[PDB]
Amino acid sequence: PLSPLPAVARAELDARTEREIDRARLRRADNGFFRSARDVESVSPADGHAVAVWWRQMTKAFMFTTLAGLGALARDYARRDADRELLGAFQTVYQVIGDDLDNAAPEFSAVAPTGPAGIHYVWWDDTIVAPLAAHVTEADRRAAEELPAPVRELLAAMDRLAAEPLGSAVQLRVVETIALDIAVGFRRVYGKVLAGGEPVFGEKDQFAWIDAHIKAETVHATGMTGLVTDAERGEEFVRLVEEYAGLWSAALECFGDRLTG
Amino acid sequence: PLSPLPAVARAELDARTEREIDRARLRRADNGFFRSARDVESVSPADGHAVAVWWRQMTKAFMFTTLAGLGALARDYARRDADRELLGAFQTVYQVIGDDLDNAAPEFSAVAPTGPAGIHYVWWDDTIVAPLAAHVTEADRRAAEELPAPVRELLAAMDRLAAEPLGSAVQLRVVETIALDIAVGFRRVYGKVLAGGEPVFGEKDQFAWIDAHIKAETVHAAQVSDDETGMTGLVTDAERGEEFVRLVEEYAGLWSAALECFGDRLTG
Ligand SMILES: CC[C@H](C)[C@H](N)C(=O)O
Ligand SMILES: CC[C@H](C)[C@H](N)C(=O)O
Ligand SMILES: [Fe+2]
Ligand SMILES: [Fe+2]
Ligand SMILES: [Fe+2]
Ligand SMILES: [Fe+2]
Repeated sequence: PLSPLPAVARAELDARTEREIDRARLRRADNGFFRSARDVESVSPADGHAVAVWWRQMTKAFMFTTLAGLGALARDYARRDADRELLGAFQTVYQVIGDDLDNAAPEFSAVAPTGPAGIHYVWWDDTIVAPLAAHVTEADRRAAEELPAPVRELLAAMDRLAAEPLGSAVQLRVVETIALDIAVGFRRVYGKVLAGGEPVFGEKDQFAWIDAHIKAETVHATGMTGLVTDAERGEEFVRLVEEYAGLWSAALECFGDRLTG
Repeated sequence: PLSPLPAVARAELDARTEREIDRARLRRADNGFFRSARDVESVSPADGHAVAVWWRQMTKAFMFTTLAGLGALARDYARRDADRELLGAFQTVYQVIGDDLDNAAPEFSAVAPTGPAGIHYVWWDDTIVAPLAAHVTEADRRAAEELPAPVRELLAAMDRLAAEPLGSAVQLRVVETIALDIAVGFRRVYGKVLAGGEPVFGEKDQFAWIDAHIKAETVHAAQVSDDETGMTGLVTDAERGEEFVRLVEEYAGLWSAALECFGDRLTG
């Protein structure tokens, strides 16, 4: 009564989706955040702090709206009869959300704090934002929380995706493609923040959030297209990926702009 | 700018909740399903299959609508800033209902099938429904999926709670308290199903779903009434607390009628 598309139609949805991500210029060699993170010689505490505050809000919104999007899919499946292949892909989304919410993967539980302190936006706030905030004034702290326009547009697409039954599939499909390059970028950026000529992040353990993400993405991610049940949902999927990818690309370009200002 | 109630009003609200589950006659001694499961001497394959099909549908809806309610709470936390106490109670919801969906807890992970075969309504369907189904008629299998009225009222309340930010807290707070007694009743009832002299579930392996739940539901019941990270920890003002009690009283009642409907099918 409710099945994925045959594997041939799905494979072409995957090729259309990867071409969407190419066209959005989200690849390692294309996007201005990755290039700036390699290129800049140093990063000021104020610039690093501001990017860290933006990322905190973006990662918080990614986690909660992806879960909300799984909620929307669950409302449908409560009354329909999803077959096992659909149920397996639904499970994958649940477990991938669980990394950011509860450090389900052993790569994260080995290093993350326990309880709510380990939620990834909170863990980022405690170990990346806070030491940077020690080195910016109160004025700059308030200014950093006035999010730039491309960041607000991304957050708003995420709220729209929180209601879609395909929304958690779109978000995970784009973010898990770019997560590794984002985390490596962060490792390069925060390795270059100096205050008074000394590194703000001087101890290895201070990078634990970032090093854990780099390792989890190097190793790991029933794919996301396994949640598409017909042809016209497939069109909807590709259309939503193109939009969401574009907004991620523009948000990441704002990080690169802030590091080269 | 979003916090739980102080400890005293929270523990107060926990008392009214437990009194509503009392008044709804859901304790091991007050509900007719628990009585009848211990008291009946034998159960026919058709009656045991009917209850099994009903429970399949109820636990399917329970899982998916509690997940949907967690999504509705997540949508609100994406807009506001919840303090860490709220986020701890939120994690509990994700952890508890995540056992029905993927068997993370150790009691389930050792015995549950892997992948979608382990989703609890699927695992129930494969190991309880399907063996009973071999012993009833096609007409019996059709009739059993026409759910009784008290079961249909319960599902309709679940669908409403799927879109409430407190819905997952309501459903978990009630279902996780009575879950152990239901699993004990299932162990008694399906040990008593005879198909022409033969018991349909003779081997211990056949009770894997129920045995794991007898073990596991003791932890879950403690998880949802914990004073720091329990379900009332999701209530953020006094009026949300009243809406909570209102919704629990309703929800606990419909669970009673549906369960009493299980007992009647086993008796006369
Ligand atoms: C947007 C999510 C990224 C890739 C990472 N999972 C994090 O916790 O920030
Ligand atoms: C209603 C919940 C029960 C006790 C069990 N968790 C199940 O999967 O059916
Ligand atoms: Fe993460
Ligand atoms: Fe991730
Ligand atoms: Fe269960
Ligand atoms: Fe449970």
